[PDB]
Amino acid sequence: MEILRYLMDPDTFTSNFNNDPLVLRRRQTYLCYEVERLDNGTSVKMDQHMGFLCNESGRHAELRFLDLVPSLQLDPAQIYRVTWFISWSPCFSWGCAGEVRAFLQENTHVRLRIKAARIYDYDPLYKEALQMLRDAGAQVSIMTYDEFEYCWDTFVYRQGCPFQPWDGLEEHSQALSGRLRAILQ
Ligand SMILES: [Zn+2]
Repeated sequence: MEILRYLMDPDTFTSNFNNDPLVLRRRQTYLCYEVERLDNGTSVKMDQHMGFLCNESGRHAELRFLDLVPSLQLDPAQIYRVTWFISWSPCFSWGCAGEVRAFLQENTHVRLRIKAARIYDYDPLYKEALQMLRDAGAQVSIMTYDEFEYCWDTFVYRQGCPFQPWDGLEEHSQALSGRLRAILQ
């Protein structure tokens, strides 16, 4: 879904990206993506390569992004930074980490930056997933206030309304980042 055509409902964003542990949004993932062409030491933003995806009929959003990479028309002679703002860290047991790993092996012109709102520890191999992504070249981190507000401002039908932080955004982000950094050693 291209933000040029459709922006995300605000409550869809809040419901899915809130990082409070006691709220349980296990059913869905929202993956906001953007692309930049790394040109000789500079980032060239590609405004049309921006959108968001959710799981659809059992197909995880991470696989659906890989599905559309061909339509992005990336030049394999160039270099690109793909950034994911994703509500859940990619999974291992349903294939996302392996598929993303394979994509990065055979698409070396792409560098993946994954910023996750929450760790998907419902997957018993969530740690194996994070390590496989790191070992594949992806830089994985936890979203902070800065990332949440950027996604609000970029991907949401907010109508000039500024980002309204949920309670404890900062505390949960710190704890999640400490967990992630420990996992990735
Ligand atoms: Zn998955």
